Amino acid sequence: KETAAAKFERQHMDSSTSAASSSNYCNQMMKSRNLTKDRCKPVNTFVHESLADVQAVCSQKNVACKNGQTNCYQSYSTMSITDCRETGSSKYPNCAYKTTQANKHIIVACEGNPYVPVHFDASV
DNA sequence: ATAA
Repeated sequence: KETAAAKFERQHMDSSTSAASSSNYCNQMMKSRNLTKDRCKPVNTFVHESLADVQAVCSQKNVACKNGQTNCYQSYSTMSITDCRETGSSKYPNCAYKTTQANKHIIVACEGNPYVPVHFDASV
């Protein structure tokens, strides 16, 4: 089956670049990662760090997830991230997204052994 | 509207 760990890597990691290239970064990346297969996923964030640097967050600041669950962690440092949100003019199948590149703390939720990010929760 |  697809593991939550691998699903986090496919939807939120993009190590190759240190930042979002074009305003169109999100329209290609969201389609190539398949987040527009059945519905356009309205918000999604891509982290531009090493798998090792993002994984490591699971051993840092324990904080509450946005929904009340105790298993979220935030990076001590700020990380390169591209937030992607679908615009008012987006209409499946041709999902349109707005690309924002920012450097800030990510908050991820973690599970398992190894204790890996499993969900992207917020940045701050 | 970002995890099952």
